[PDB]
Amino acid sequence: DPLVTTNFGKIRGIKKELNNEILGPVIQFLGVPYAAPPTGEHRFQPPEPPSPWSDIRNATQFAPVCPQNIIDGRLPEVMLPVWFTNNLDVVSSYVQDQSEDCLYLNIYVPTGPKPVMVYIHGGSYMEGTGNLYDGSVLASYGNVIVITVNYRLGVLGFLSTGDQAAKGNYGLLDLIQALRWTSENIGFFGGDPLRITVFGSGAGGSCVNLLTLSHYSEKGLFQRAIAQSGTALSSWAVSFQPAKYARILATKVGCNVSDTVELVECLQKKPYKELVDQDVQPARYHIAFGPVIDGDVIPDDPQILMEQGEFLNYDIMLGVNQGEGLKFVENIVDSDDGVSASDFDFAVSNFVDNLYGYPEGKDVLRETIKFMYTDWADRHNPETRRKTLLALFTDHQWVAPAVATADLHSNFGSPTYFYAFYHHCQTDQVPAWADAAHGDEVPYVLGIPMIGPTELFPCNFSKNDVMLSAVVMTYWTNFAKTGDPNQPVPQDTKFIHTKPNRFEEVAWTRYSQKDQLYLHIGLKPRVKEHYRANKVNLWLELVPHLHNLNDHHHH
Amino acid sequence: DPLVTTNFGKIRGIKKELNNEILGPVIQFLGVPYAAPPTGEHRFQPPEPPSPWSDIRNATQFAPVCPQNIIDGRLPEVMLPVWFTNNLDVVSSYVQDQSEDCLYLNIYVPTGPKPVMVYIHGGSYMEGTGNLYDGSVLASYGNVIVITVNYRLGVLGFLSTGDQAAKGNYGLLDLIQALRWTSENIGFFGGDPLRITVFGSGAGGSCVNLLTLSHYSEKGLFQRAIAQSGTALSSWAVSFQPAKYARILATKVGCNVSDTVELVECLQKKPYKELVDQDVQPARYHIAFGPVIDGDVIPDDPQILMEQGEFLNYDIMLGVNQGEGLKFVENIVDSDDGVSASDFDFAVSNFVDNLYGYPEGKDVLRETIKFMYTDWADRHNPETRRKTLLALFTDHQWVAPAVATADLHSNFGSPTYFYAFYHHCQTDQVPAWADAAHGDEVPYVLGIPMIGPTELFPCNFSKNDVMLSAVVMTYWTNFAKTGDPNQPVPQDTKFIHTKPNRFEEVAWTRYSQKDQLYLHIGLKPRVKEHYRANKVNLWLELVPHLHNLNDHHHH
Ligand SMILES: *[C@@H]1O[C@H](CO)[C@@H](O)[C@H](O)[C@H]1NC(C)=O
Ligand SMILES: *[C@@H]1O[C@H](CO)[C@@H](O)[C@H](O)[C@H]1NC(C)=O
Ligand SMILES: *[C@@H]1O[C@H](CO)[C@@H](O)[C@H](O)[C@H]1NC(C)=O
Ligand SMILES: *[C@@H]1O[C@H](CO)[C@@H](O)[C@H](O)[C@H]1NC(C)=O
Ligand code: NI
Repeated sequence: DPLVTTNFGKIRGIKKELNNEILGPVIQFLGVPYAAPPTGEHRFQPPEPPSPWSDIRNATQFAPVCPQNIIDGRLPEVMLPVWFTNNLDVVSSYVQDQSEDCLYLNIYVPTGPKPVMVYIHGGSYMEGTGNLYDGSVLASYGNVIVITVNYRLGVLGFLSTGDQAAKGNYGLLDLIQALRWTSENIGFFGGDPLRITVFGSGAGGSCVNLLTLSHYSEKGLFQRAIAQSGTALSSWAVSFQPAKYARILATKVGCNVSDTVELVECLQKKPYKELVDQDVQPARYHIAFGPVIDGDVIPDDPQILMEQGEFLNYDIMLGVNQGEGLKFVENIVDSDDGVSASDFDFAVSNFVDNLYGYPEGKDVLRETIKFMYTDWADRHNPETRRKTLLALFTDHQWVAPAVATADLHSNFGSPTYFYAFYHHCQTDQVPAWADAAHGDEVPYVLGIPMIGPTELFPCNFSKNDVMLSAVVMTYWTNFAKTGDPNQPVPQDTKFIHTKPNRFEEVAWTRYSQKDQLYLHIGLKPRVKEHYRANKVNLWLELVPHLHNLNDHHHH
Repeated sequence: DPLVTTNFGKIRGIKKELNNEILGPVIQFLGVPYAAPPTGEHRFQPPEPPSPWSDIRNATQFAPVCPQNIIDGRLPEVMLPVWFTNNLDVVSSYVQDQSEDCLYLNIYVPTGPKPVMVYIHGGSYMEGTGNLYDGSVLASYGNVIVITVNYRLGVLGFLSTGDQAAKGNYGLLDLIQALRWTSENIGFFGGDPLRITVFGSGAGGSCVNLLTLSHYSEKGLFQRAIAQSGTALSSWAVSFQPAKYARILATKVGCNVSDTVELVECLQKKPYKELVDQDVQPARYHIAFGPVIDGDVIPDDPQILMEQGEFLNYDIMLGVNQGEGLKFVENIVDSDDGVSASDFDFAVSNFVDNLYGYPEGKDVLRETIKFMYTDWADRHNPETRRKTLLALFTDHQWVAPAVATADLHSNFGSPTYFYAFYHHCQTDQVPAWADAAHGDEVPYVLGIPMIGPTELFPCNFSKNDVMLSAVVMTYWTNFAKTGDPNQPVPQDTKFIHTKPNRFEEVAWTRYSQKDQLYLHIGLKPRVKEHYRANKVNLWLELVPHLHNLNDHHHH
C-alpha cells in the first residue's frame, strides 16, 4: 500500500511491474491535483493552489484530460509528432475522458534524494496529455523520478484579448504551478528539489524554452532543461495576433461585444465544449491560440530576450531529428517516391511567401533559396528533390532556431549540449524512404523499446533500438543527475542493451558557438561539428540580408 | 640528309635523338616560313603567302621570335602560366632573338599519313613563342606530327582602331595562314591534312576557340580542337575597347592624330621596338591588345556566337586544372599559408566590383558570393580561406567559361570531351600547399617527364609523372587520330610508363549537358560527373539574376 503524505494530504499510489525481466517495478501516483480546478470565475485566470483533503486520496488512475478535439481534422499535421497523427485511434482513447477540471500530474517513482524529470507535452498547444507518455521505464532504468503534466490547452489555456481582460498564458502559468508543487512536495516522494530537469518535445520543447525566459521561473525553481525539436523562436511558438483570434472565436460563439471585459465575461459563461469545437484557423505555419507576449509572464519577443541573455543560466540540452519535416512533403510525393521540379518550385515559393511575406519589388529570396536547396551534382533525381525540399522545411522550422538558441545559451554561459537524432523505427504508417521524423525520438527517450511494441508505439523495435534507447536514457538521466550527459553512469554494454553499446567510447562534448560540437545519435555515433552549417548560416546570416533588400507584406 | 620538297621549295631538316632509351628519334624542321614577312606596308595587314625559293633552304634552327618584352614586369602573372613566370631567366633565352619578320613554324616528324597536331601558344597575346614547346616527345611517343607556330603578338598582332584603318586580328589571321600552309604542305612531310587537330593552353586555348568561331576557318581546314585552360568567353579573351588603347599607344609614340588612317600610317613608320616597349595597361582582368570583334574574322561577341551555335561541328576536348588561380592569392598568403577574413572579404569584393561593376543600389552580389565561398563547416581555418578564395578566381575565370563552352558544343552536336587536371610536379618556386596551377598540364601533354627535367621545366619528375604523362599523351594523340580519346591505343602498362598505368580501366566517356561526365586526371583517376556543379551554376545562373537587381557601372 504505497502511501505518501504531501502538504495537501495523504495519497495512495499503485505498484506497476514492467514488461522487461531486468527492470524493477515502479510506484505510480496518477491523477494528482497540483492546482484548484480552473472553472467558473477561474477560467482565464492564473491557477490557484489545490485544496487539501483529510482522508487518503487515491491516485491509481489518470484524471480526465483537458478539453480538446483531435478527431475532426483540425490538427496541423506538419506541426504535430508523426506517431500521434499516424495513430489517432489509439491517441483518442487517451483523451476520451475530458473535463475543464484537468490540472493533474502523474508521478513515476523507482523502487539519497533522486533527480526529478518533469515532462511537458505539446504538439500545437491545442491538444494532448502527459498521460500519453509513460514514465515508468525511464524512472526504473535511470533511477530518477519522472513526472508528466496536464496544463490548460487551446482556448482555455491561451486565449488573450491583448489587454487586461484576458492576459493569456494560463497554460504556462499552470506549468509553473506544477513546478512549484513539485519543488515543494516531491521530497515526500523521495525526490530532490535541487535537481529538477524539465524536458519536452515539439511545442512541449517550446514551453520548456519559454519557461526559461519567464521571471515567474524564480531562481532555484528548476535547474536544467531539455528541449527536443522545439524552441521559442519558431514561427509557431508564439501567437502574435491573440486579440484577432479571441474576437473571431467570440464571434463564432455569440460573444463578440465591443468591451473586452464583457467579451471575456461572456466567454466565461459558455460550456467549455462550445469553445473547444469552434474552427479558428491561423495563418499557415503560425498559431492562433498559444503563448503570447503579455509583457509579464513573457516580457518581450523571445528573440529579443534571447539576444539579450534574459534568462537564468540553466544546464541546457537541445537537439533536432534528421527529417523533422516529413509531413511537409509526404502528400506531394508521387508513387515513385519523388518530387517534380515544378512541385519543388511551387512548395519553396509558397513557403517563403508565407514566412517572409510577398516582395513589393524584384524577388531575390525565392530565387536564392531554390538555388541553395537544389542538388546541382544530381539535379535530375526526383528523390533527391524530395530530400532537399524536406530539408528546407526541417532546417527552417527546427534546425536554424535550435542552433540560434544553442549559440545564445552558450554565449551567455549556460552549459549547453546539442544533438542530432539520426535513428528511428519505421511503422507501417510511414514511407519506407523517410528518415527520423518529428517526435520519433520520444519512444527512445521513454524507453519504449525495452518493453516492446505498445498500442501507442506499435513499431517492432529491434535489438539495436533497445540498445539505442538505453544509451539515450543514460545520457538524458546522467544530465538530470549532474548537468553533464556523461556523468555518473558510463556508456557500457550490459544485458539490458541486448546488443553492444556503440557509444562506449563516445563522450558527449559541451557545445560552444565557436566549435559547435554536437552528438550524432545513430548506429554510427560520434561527436561532430557545425551541424548543417551551410544551411544554418544561409537562414541566420544571408537570408536576413536579402530579405531587407525589398519591402514585404503579408496577407 | 632530311629533305622535303614543299609547294615553295626544298627544305632540309635535322634528326634529333631523345633523352629516353625507348623513344625513337624525330626529324625537326625549325624556322619554316609559312607567310611573307609582315613588314613595311604589310604591318597591320593580313598575312600573305611566303615567297618560293629555288635552292635548299635550311630549317635546322629556330627563326627569330615576334617582338615582345617579358623582362620589365609588364606581364600579368594572374593570366600567364606559372612555369613561364617562375622561370623568366630561361624563358628570356628563348625570346632574346626578335624580329618583325617572325611568321615561322616548327615541324616535328616521327621516324599511312600521320595525324597532325598544331600547337598554339599564348599567355596574354603579348608574349611567347611556339619555340618554347618541344614537340619531339609527343611526336615520337604518339606517332603524330607536331607543329608549333609563331604568330604576330601584342600591338603588331592585334592593334585595332575600331574601324577600317586597322581592323585587328592579324595574329589570328596568321594562325589561319599557318593552318592553310599546313593543310597544303604537311602531306609532303607524311602528314594527313584530313586529320588536323589544333591545341593550345591559356590564351592559346582562347585562340583555338576563337578559330572555331571564324568563317575564315572554312569547312575542312582542321577537324579537331583541344583547348586547355582557355576559352573565348573569359573576361580577358577579347579586347572590347580596342580604339581606346590604339589611341593611348599612339599618344605615347607621338602618332595620335584625328584621322585613324593617318594614325595607322604613322604607326607603320615607327621602329617596332618603339611600339612594343610602351606601357599600355588595360583594366584589371581584361586585355588591351588582343582579338577584337571586327564583324569579319570574329563576327560578333563570342558569347552570342556560342549561344547560337555559330561554329562548325569539330571534335572538341577541353578542361581546366584544380588550382588555376594560384597567382591570384599567392601574394596575400601569410607566412602561415593562410588568408585572413579581412583579406578574403577585400579580395572577393574587389574582384566582383571589377568584373560586375559597382552597384548603384544596395549590394546583393558581393554578400552572396562571400557567403558561397565561405566554408561554414570550417570557417575558422585560414588555410581553408586561402583555398576557397583561390577556388573563386579559378571557378570564375576558367571553370564556368569552360563548362559553358562544353555545354554549348555538346548541345549543338559537337563530340565533346571534358577533363579536370588534378596532378602536377612542384618546383621549388611554387608554394608547397599549391595544387596544379595554370599551365601545369603542359609538361605532361608534351611528355617532358619522359626526357627528365629540362631547363624550362626543372621539376624532378617522378615515375608516376612519367606514367601520367604517357597516359595523357595517349588520350591526346588518340583524340588526334580518331576524334575519340580512347581509340586506337588502349591505356596499357608498358616499360615506357615506368609504373603501372592507373588508367587501364578508365574509358574517357563523352560529355553531354545532361550527365556532364568528365575525366578526373590524377593518381586516383576515374570518370566523374558535373564538375564543381554548385559553383558553376552559381556563376552561370544565380549571379546573372542577382546582377540584374541593380544598375552597375565600371570605371
Ligand atoms: C481508495 O482505494 C482503496 C484501495 O483500493 C479503496 O478501498 C477505497 O474504496 C478507494 N476510495 C477511497 C479514497 O476510500
Ligand atoms: C467584434 O466586434 C468589434 C467591434 O464591434 C469588431 O471590430 C470586430 O471586427 C468583431 N469581430 C469580428 C472579427 O467579427
Ligand atoms: C645549309 O646547310 C648545309 C648543311 O649543313 C650547309 O652546307 C649550307 O652551307 C647551309 N646553307 C645553305 C642555305 O646552303
Ligand atoms: C587622340 O586624339 C583624339 C582627337 O584629337 C582625342 O579625342 C584622344 O583623346 C587622343 N588620344 C588620347 C586618349 O590621348
Ligand atoms: Ni562609380
